[PDB]
Amino acid sequence: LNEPSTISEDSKVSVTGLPLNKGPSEKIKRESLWNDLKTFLTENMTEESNIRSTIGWNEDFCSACNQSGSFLCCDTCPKSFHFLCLDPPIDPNNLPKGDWHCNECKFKIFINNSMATLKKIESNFIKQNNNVKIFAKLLFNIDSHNPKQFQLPNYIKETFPAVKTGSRGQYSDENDKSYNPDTHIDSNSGKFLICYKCNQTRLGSWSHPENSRLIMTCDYCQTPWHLDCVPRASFKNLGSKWKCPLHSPTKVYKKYKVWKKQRLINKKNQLYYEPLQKIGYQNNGNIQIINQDFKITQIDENSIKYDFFDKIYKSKMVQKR
Amino acid sequence: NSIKYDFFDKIYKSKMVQKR
Amino acid sequence: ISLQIPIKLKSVLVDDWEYVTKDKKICRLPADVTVEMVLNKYEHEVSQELESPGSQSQLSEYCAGLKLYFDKCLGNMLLYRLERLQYDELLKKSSKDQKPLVPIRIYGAIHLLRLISVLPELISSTTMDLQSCQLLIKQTEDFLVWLLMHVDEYFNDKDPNRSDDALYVNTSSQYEGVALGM
Amino acid sequence: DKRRVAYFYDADVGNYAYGAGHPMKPHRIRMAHSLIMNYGLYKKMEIYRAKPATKQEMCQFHTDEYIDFLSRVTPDNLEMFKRESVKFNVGDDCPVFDGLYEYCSISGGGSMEGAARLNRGKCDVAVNYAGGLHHAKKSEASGFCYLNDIVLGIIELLRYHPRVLYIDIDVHHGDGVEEAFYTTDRVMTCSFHKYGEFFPGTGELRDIGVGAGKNYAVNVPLRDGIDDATYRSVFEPVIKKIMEWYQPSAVVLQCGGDSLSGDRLGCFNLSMEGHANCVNYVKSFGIPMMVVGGGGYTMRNVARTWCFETGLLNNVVLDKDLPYNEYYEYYGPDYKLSVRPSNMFNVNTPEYLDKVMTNIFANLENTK
Amino acid sequence: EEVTFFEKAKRYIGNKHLYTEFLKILNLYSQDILDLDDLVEKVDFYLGSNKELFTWFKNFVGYQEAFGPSYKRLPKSDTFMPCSGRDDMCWEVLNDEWVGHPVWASEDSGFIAHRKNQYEETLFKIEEERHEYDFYIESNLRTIQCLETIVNKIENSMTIYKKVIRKVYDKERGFEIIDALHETAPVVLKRLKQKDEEWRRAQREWNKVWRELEQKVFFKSLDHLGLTFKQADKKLLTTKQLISEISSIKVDQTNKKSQLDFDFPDKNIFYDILCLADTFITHTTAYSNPDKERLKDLLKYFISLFFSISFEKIEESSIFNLFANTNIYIFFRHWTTIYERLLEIKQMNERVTKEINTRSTVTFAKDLDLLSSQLSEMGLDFVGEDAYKQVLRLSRRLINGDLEHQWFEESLRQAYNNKAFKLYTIDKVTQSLVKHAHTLMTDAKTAEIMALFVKDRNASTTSAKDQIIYRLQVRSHMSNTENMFRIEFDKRTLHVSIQYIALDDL
DNA sequence: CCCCTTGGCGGTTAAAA
DNA sequence: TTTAACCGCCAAGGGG
Ligand SMILES: [Zn+2]
Ligand SMILES: [Zn+2]
Ligand SMILES: [Zn+2]
Ligand SMILES: [Zn+2]
Ligand SMILES: [Zn+2]
Repeated sequence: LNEPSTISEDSKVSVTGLPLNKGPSEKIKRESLWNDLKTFLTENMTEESNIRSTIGWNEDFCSACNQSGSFLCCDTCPKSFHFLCLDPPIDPNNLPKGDWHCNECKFKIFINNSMATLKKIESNFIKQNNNVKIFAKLLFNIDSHNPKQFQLPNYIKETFPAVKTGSRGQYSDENDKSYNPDTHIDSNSGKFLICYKCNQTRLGSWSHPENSRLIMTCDYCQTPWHLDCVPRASFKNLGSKWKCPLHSPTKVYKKYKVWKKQRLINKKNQLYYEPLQKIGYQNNGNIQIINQDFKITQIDENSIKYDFFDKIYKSKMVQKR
Repeated sequence: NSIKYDFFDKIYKSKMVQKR
Repeated sequence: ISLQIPIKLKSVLVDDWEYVTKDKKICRLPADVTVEMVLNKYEHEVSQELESPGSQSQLSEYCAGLKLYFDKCLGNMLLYRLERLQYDELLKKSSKDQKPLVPIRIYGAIHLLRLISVLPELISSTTMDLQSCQLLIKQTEDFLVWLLMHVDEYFNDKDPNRSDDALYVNTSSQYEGVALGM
Repeated sequence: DKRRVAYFYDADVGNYAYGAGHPMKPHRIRMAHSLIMNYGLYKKMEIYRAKPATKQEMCQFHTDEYIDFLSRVTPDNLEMFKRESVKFNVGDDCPVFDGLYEYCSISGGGSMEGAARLNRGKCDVAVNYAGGLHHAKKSEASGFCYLNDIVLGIIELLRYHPRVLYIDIDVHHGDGVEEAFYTTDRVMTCSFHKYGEFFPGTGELRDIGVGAGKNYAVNVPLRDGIDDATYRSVFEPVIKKIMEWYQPSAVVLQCGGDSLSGDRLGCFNLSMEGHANCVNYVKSFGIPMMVVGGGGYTMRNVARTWCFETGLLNNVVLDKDLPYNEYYEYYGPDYKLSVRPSNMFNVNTPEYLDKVMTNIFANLENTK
Repeated sequence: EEVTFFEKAKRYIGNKHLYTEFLKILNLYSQDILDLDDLVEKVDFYLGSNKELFTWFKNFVGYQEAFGPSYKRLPKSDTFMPCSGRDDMCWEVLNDEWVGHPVWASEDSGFIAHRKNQYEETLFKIEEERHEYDFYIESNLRTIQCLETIVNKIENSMTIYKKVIRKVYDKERGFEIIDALHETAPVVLKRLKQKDEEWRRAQREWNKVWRELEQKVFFKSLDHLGLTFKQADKKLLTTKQLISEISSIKVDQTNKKSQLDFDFPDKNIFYDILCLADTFITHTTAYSNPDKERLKDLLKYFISLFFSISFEKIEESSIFNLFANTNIYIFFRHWTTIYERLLEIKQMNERVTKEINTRSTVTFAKDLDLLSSQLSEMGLDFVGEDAYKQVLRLSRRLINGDLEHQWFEESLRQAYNNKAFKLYTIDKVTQSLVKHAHTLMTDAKTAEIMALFVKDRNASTTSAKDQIIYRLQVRSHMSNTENMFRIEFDKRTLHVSIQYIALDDL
């Protein structure tokens, strides 16, 4: 056997920058200098153990979702589509292996004789006028459009001034979000952050930093909290916005049965209303302390106190009689 | 705050009567 | 053209958007009240109360056209990106039996409700007249009022964690990965 | 105690490298082996080589599709695999290298064989540092892990024992092993981890378990830079109450080097003796144990710590001088057997730990 | 009583926006919506800070499955996944319904890692290069062993050899040569031996380089606070921070006389600080020739008067109060800081010295080949020479400027094991102490206040008017805006108490 | 040998976007 | 709109 001499392209590169066969790299020399037997007894003292009980077994975005990823591009029309963002959804494993044209290109080749197109639609219409014809135009035309991801029509969203579209199109609402002694200082009043739970700031000292405590300052009502006062391990920086235990649930499971609080609507469309009984008036949790379905009651605060008391009385009358 | 006082006095007398 | 969707249905649509896109949930299919069933119930309940003949045949024509349009446009403009993989699963499951796909018997009451939100944006790019579009808008408005009538049974609040029959089901890491990554 | 200690080591678990700058190298295991062989510990332990696992045993917990994918996936045929890569999370974070299936099979076989030896009664201490991939969950690679050999270990131990206790002291929460037994009341998991915006993301305090396994899962969240005098003080009472009240038959302990001081990814400030105190206290109960080795990405520290642990298991305290292993140059300026803590500030106040103990003990008061 | 709970809650919460939420929660309960347990929890988080009103609420109302926040639940459809080996018990104990998938528990945002200094990065790079060399060499060694066992047989564990042969024959001819071997063994064996020899030579040279690099960086890597220190001390050892601390303690105590407290157990530390201060004063070219002696006498008089230690031994080397302005308070705080740091250093000194003098060395190869001979050639390795006194001597050296900060810090780190990082600013803190003494001297009002303090202190037998007339005179010397500090000390037990009477004298 | 000379670093702020 | 010039403040060392 006479194989080719050697591998002349032997040493290419390594992690050290050098080809692993050259060594010190003198520049690094000057940068990084100043000026009971062995293991070989493992081959014999290893016994193969097999006693297991189971031993015997063009564009960079998709033309439908406007996002990057796997692309099945076209040639007749410079567009790009995801394999899933396509009607019908086609599997990347079994590629068509051929000329793939979008629906618009298919129509423009097969149908679009610039004048005769009317005839075509006409024909469809006259085979659908006797049958359902209100939808005839849409039924004919939606065979000429490309598939799209479904987004709300830009006016359902605006009915609520507490929602917004994220980067790619996601949902986003009002909850999306060594020794530091300055965190206990407001910087606008010169006062400390008196925590609700403990009524102290616990600044500690620079000489004794092991007596200070981390503080939170909730992101909704701006009240300060210790990380230890409400059991919690760390700050909230990346995820949602922290909310202290001094807020209403806005979601209740009573044994099941669910209750939810309504959403925020633009003040022009908000129908505020006030009752007249002032003692017993069954409202939802949509109240305000001082299309006609989202009426928020103005609850007349002194009523709430009353709304409490007899209920407890009733809760007593259940178990006392 | 007097209506609450009178109503609760009456209701407590009624409850005592019902629990004599 | 102006369309007056009631506030409860707008809230339901916003909730659907939030559930699908934020919480990664998808619909539980086949729904126990599908598009075909709700449309048939609407037609049967309204026709027995209206006596005029023309307004009774036009209602049936509108319902049939709505069914056909839903079928023809669901796989085009009614699904988010996350829900297209479940659509593919359904399509291939049907494709094993040489059967066709009938979304009106699978989807229900929440993809039809989201179907009538782009009608202003669908009619606009057409060549229809004016007094015909007005009739379509009026019919959609009566249908929306009827849907708002029976809203305490088509959209009930049940959690996927606590109920298996709830309107939405949680997804897995693999399904979400293939959907939003492939 | 004077336990009969087995020890599993395959001479090929060190020849399987991840990517270039990838922080996970199993070379450390082989390094640890030298620290165990030059210290003369081979005269006190029965070294074995577990037979590599097969697909029919991995599929006990994992799925057929995932295992079939692992056994065929290769850097060479990677561009023909485009669906299973994104589906199974076998992309960049958990890279595909040349010896993936062999490494996973060795890791699984070691744990299963140690569990079997515990079952029959040959040894009452099993040590397999190759296994301990406590992250993979039945369908997906997650955090450098591909096969949850630990869960195979508890399955094999369950085939004999009524109850098993799985203690995890890796800095990352044991999501994979807590998920597989979230519902059952046989296996009780107890994980000490760092909770914040850290990699596992799970392990909240109120994760007591769902369904039939309610109150049978304990999570201890800890902050940055905990040290020996604090980690011991939080470790001992909880394990004391668990073993007094839950009363396991066997016990698995995950000894990860990620909690060591100066680790590439961790944020704790445990010394070698602080880590070894946990193993001392676990062995102080007498029940059979299967110690494994999970994370740890500074080899000069994890090798020393694992050697000290295996020495302590054999009831000996090793010399603080190195016996001139093959990999001498790795072991720092003084060439001792010790991990030195840093002066980083401990953010774990006693009040937070006291509240954590109150919650955990209140949860456990109903587990006779 | 029960008809006044709402007023009590209104005065307790003390806020209107939070009282709105409290009323909303009460209404939520009142409409049958909220249960009794969550109401109790919310009133525990609102009024639970009190042990009296909350208990009244509890007994008046007659109070007397739970999922976690990190696990979803899949439908039964995603239960049927084929496991070709799952036994009945495996189906019994395992779980396929609830899944966590951290990305869901991370709110799809991401994870925050830990911060690592550049020295740790250098160590990581060195470790990576070491690993690459060792991994390639060991793979080649194992394949060489297998090839030797093959060739000695033919003279008359599935991917290692293929991978290593591919690496050696990287010209893409390896695929053919592997199968040619399967059907040429000696030549590839000898080529592997040659490659191993060159790799080991390169590894020896790189071991030299890595040892040299690591010996100067390892100890720096373990210094987390020490590297940021001497920069944070600059902006954290001012007067405003000390006033902020004392005012915060006062504020915390005002919701329930001795706000601060210090204890001075040791004595010779005063002499150590005096020696450092006199050394700095002698060296510094920033004052006048008599000013140096004036500062020395001021420090000696203040020490020997406040603590009454000795008026003469300082040159051989009934509770008293003290009212002060900001200058005297900051001077005293600087003194307390220096004393605290030196006391912390001296407390562990016996164990530190015992550890240093017993530092044995390894003799297998350490003393044979490679040693760290950088801190020993300059005598900065604490060989004998009790550590506290050596630290004081090196502090005097660095104050005198004949020792760059690098080697002082390195010696301190290697001697005290990063437990003495707070001595990196001994020179600057002594300079600040001297400057504060000078400013205390060159201020007329401050001089008068110290004159009054001297009179009161040396009196040692005062009248019932002691506090009041003294305070009135000092306040007359003071303005109507600056704060007031009552610093007291009792000779019985060496305990100094600080009270923050900012404007309470009026 | 001793001084530029380098090397970094922090609060202000004005200048390019 | 913010972020890098820009002047003060410090300390190591290359070389003329
Ligand atoms: Zn797409
Ligand atoms: Zn096209
Ligand atoms: Zn607090
Ligand atoms: Zn709040
Ligand atoms: Zn880990």
